[PDB]
Amino acid sequence: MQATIYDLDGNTDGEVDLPDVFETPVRSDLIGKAVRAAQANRKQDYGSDEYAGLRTPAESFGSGRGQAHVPKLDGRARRVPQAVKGRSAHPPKTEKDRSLDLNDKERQLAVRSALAATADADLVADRGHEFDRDEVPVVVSDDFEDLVKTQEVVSLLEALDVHADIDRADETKIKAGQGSARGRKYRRPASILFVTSDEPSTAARNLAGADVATASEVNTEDLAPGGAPGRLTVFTESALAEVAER
Amino acid sequence: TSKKKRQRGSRTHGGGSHKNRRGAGHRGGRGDAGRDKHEFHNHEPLGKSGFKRPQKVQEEAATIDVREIDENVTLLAADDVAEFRVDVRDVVEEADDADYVKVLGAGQVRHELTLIADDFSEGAREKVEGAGGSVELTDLGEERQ
Amino acid sequence: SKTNPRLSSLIADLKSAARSSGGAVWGDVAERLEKPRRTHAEVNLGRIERYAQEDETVVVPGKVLGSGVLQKDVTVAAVDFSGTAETKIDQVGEAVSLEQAIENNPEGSHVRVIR
Amino acid sequence: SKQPDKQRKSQRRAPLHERHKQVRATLSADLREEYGQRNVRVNAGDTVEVLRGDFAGEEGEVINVDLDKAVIHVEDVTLEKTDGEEVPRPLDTSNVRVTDLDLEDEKREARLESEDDSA
RNA sequence: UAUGCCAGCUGGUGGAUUGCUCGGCUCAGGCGCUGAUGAAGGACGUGCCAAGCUGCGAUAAGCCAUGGGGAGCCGCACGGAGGCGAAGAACCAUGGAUUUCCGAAUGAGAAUCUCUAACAAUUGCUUCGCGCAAUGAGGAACCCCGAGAACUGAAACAUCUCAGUAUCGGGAGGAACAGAAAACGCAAUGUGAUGUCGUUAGUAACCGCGAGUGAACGCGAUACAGCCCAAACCGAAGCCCUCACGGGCAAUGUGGUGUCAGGGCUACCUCUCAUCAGCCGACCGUCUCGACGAAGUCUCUUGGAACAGAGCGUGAUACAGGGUGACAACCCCGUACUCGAGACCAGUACGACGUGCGGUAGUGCCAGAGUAGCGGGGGUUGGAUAUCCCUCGCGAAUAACGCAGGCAUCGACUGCGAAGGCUAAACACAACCUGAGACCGAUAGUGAACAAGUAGUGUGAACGAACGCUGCAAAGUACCCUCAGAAGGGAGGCGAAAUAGAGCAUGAAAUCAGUUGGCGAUCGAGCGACAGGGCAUACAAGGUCCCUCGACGAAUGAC
RNA sequence: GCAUGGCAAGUCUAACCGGAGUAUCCGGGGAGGCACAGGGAAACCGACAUGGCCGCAGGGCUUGCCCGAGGGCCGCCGUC
Ligand SMILES: [Cl-]
Ligand SMILES: [Cl-]
Ligand SMILES: [Cl-]
Ligand SMILES: [Mg+2]
Ligand SMILES: [Mg+2]
Ligand SMILES: [Mg+2]
Ligand SMILES: [Mg+2]
Ligand SMILES: [Mg+2]
Ligand SMILES: [Mg+2]
Ligand SMILES: [Mg+2]
Ligand SMILES: [Mg+2]
Ligand SMILES: [Mg+2]
Ligand SMILES: [Mg+2]
Ligand SMILES: [Mg+2]
Ligand SMILES: [Mg+2]
Ligand SMILES: [Mg+2]
Ligand SMILES: [Mg+2]
Ligand SMILES: [Mg+2]
Ligand code: NA
Ligand code: NA
Ligand code: NA
Ligand code: NA
Ligand code: NA
Ligand code: NA
Ligand code: NA
Ligand code: NA
Ligand code: NA
Ligand code: NA
Ligand code: NA
Ligand code: NA
Ligand code: NA
Ligand code: NA
Ligand code: NA
Ligand code: NA
Ligand code: NA
Ligand code: NA
Ligand code: NA
Ligand code: NA
Ligand code: NA
Repeated sequence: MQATIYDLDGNTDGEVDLPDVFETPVRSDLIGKAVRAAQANRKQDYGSDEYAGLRTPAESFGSGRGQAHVPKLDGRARRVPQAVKGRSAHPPKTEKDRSLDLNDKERQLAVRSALAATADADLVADRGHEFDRDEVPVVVSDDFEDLVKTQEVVSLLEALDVHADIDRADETKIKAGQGSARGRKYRRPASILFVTSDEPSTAARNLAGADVATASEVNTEDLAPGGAPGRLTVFTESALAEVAER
Repeated sequence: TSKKKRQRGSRTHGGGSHKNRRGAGHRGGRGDAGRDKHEFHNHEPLGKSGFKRPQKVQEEAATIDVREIDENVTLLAADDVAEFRVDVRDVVEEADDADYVKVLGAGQVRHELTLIADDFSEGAREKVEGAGGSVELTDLGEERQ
Repeated sequence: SKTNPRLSSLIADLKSAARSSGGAVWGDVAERLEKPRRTHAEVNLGRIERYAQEDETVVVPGKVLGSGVLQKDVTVAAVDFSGTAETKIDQVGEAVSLEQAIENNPEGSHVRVIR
Repeated sequence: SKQPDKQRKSQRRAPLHERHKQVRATLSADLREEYGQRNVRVNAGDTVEVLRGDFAGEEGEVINVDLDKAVIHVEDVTLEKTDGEEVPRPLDTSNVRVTDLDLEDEKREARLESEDDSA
């Protein structure tokens, strides 16, 4: 198919052939499995102290005093699971493998599939993104990589009728739950993904809900955040071309 | 919903009488315990059998059937064509950590083949010649007498 | 409980054709695909070549694999083909998706089931 | 340190000289233009205007600055005790704006003017 | 209708619940020895008032210098009084001063004190004098060398297993240990120090051949690095102390040469770029710390308070996180970007100085003994005949010799030189620094968020808790009455709120006081389920229900 | 064992290496494992890409008659 290239003014400037991979059949299940794995693998190992609740010589008196056979010390119950200050019976364990494996084939397939979901205006719209465009993904001249001010990228997006998505992500959610006590107080929608070729767009990265990536290593997560296909993306003339061989 | 997930409230978690799930006694012994007594059933019999030759006095033959060779003659475009001629040593994988390459005669031979290998079986030979072919024995193959 | 949205859709299409058109193979293939993946068909060229015949579409309620040799010029329809299989088959015949088969022949006529 | 616990801890246990930054306040438009800084460490000599509390709107001279509690006393910003006495209602520099500076210190004024350091 | 039963209401008790987090737990990166120059630990001191904690040491919450920092300060700790600071204090970094007594504890003794100069004790050197030096003890675990269980498993139990585990003795370092082949043995025309990781493999091997136990070569990686003596041939050409003088060591050999690319010696060729000794001496990176750092505190509404809603506007290489009277990129700290400093990498790499590598021919000059090896007995190992070690006895050759290649002997072949020595890097731990989190969230998580190894128990080894939350701001309740009264109570004052009034956020249940509805001093006990009646009921969140008649009308079905 | 999913006569990487947005992630790495041949203590030898018959589903035809994967019953082949 065709890809309409845009100049830093938002005006059409020729067009390139949309590589084949963007035609790869959308397989949300595989995508979901790749995002699941990526997220699991970055989880840290944890678990309680191996000796918690065992640091004591508490003993049970046995029969004879009308007391249940519970270990006690200084007349205070201890060690056993049912006692206060006793050991956790089946607690978290450092030894547990909390990582997930995934065949390179199955994973690359999902990357390709996520890529393809990007070129479907309906999907992108369903995924939730806000925009008033017909063609997708948004392709732009490599001159984009030279921008430096965020503000400039904004004008360009407003001209590309895609700024509305950043307006969407310009809202933080104060989460329900104690995550808050652990530094996870906030969370926000995901907006546009900027895929460049040489280096991630420094000028666009601070944009609300935006994520910047590079054609050589852009992955399933940035292509389909949360395992949801169809992320409003903007490729770079060159980026678009590199992506084709992934 | 999994089975485990439905266990809360069952009291016995499918163990039957609560007097069941205790120690190794419910298993009749630890590990292979009783493989000769109460649980002899479905355990290979006791005893020694035969012998083994030292590992380094052992020879591992890399093998391949004519059917394989034959089914991919055309596909082996990168291998001699004549009146085909193929050096098996260059076909068989594992032909390195192998003491020698041997061609076996399983399947059919629908082409005229000239095979070069360290060894051949009767069937391999009959079949390869039967299709107007020949079998060439390698220098290593010069170990027949 | 199938996970593949595609496999899922194929199966629904196979039914719609078996019901509407007079097809019976399509409904037959549908039921086998609904069954556990382990029971699905995994056929190599050697078997297709042995029992197929020209002008009779070969239907594999599974996947076709490239072991062996195929010379007959037949049309094979499967859920999927390994890359080698689809290459060997198009050299002497035609590899076709079950979704195309359902469209070029909703009546499921002159078809042979191989597994 | 992105972790809330550590953030709060380091703010509460910061040594004395590291608390000066906790008693900083925005500078009036004029002042910001004059010294090229957005804020300054409120001193017991500056004049300041209340932008947020129940006293928002009022102006007065900064009477005291407590580094430990990171709070300031502004003249006339007080509370009526039961006995009738009038005591100061501590204010967080964050709800205050400096409109006039006490520059009797060579050092302070120097810092203010230079463009490589802030006071 | 007393005693009383059930439910609720108001107040209480209690401290669950929800919310919060100054603490934990775990992972990850960095870093890493201290001590006779008296450590670590402890004791007792030290403040204007000072009991605990922290700091500090008779110069006692401190003294000095340099740098940073800045108008405030006088630790936790917010009182009273007083004081310090522009003579630049507080506070931070580095360096320095001081640094009681016990304590390895070292003049001697002792429950932290005492008696009349002291390296006590054991050592090396020695001016043979404690003159010059060493050792001792600590440390989270990691490391190395020794000593070495049992419960348990084998459904009993002995060999075996648990397990060379637990525990004990000795000792090093920041890492230890190992290490340049008398190796390997995909047997080769092959590999080429050593750890470690992945694999090889639960393979080979062991085993009442039961239960169990269990490698290696090789391969892929990490990191890479190779050397010095003994001797032959020389023979005082040498080394240590001392500024020097002078002394000591050393023919029982200091020093030269030399170390399987064998060497020496004799005759030659060529040459040095190997090696060894010493000089110089980083970049980058990484960890930590620091400087600078953009943009609203505008309108109306609600509110005690805007960080809320609606409206207008702004930054962004910065929309991580925190604070601020409620949901904050733009109010404050910070964050991106840039920059600086210290530490580690490392006395390493690079550079350079000196030395001289190597080759031919001749020469039976040299080349580590209770050893190699055999036998008895034990232990250990996967090691089987073929592991490693200890003990007792026996015991060899001399490179023209010797050892190894998984039984012994002889021959061949291949590899390789034991009985002398050193050796960076890659790996272990987590005290210390910092970071992180689908971990816990105050009966959890550490025993310990609090006085925590605290209070408290035991003669002692040792054992060992519980206790978090006023409010935006103390505005922490003046004045008056009462009272034995700084108690308590009444009235009153503050605040959005006192039912936020002090162990004070919320405030469950069990349960208590008072009270409302129902029952009740002639009556029977799983306390209810389903039916149906009495009595009782503010709104809200349910709105149905009753009777005449009439329509429909299954099974059944009359007078 | 089973369900789902990727690849298929193959399949998967391990330690580790490079990149980077720096525990995630992209690329590399097939050492090695299992599968592709078995039988035999060992020496050692070394198999049906189909020869026959029933017949389900399905297909075909002129509507019982053919073709009949899978399945079943035999033959035949490797090896001890
Ligand atoms: Cl064998
Ligand atoms: Cl097949
Ligand atoms: Cl080798
Ligand atoms: Mg606990
Ligand atoms: Mg909750
Ligand atoms: Mg290989
Ligand atoms: Mg300035
Ligand atoms: Mg003494
Ligand atoms: Mg037993
Ligand atoms: Mg037994
Ligand atoms: Mg080691
Ligand atoms: Mg063992
Ligand atoms: Mg070996
Ligand atoms: Mg020498
Ligand atoms: Mg043993
Ligand atoms: Mg606790
Ligand atoms: Mg309360
Ligand atoms: Mg009765
Ligand atoms: Na304890
Ligand atoms: Na009891
Ligand atoms: Na783990
Ligand atoms: Na069961
Ligand atoms: Na049970
Ligand atoms: Na058993
Ligand atoms: Na028996
Ligand atoms: Na360190
Ligand atoms: Na005190
Ligand atoms: Na000191
Ligand atoms: Na000494
Ligand atoms: Na002496
Ligand atoms: Na037993
Ligand atoms: Na017994
Ligand atoms: Na045994
Ligand atoms: Na090899
Ligand atoms: Na503020
Ligand atoms: Na012996
Ligand atoms: Na050897
Ligand atoms: Na508590
Ligand atoms: Na391989």
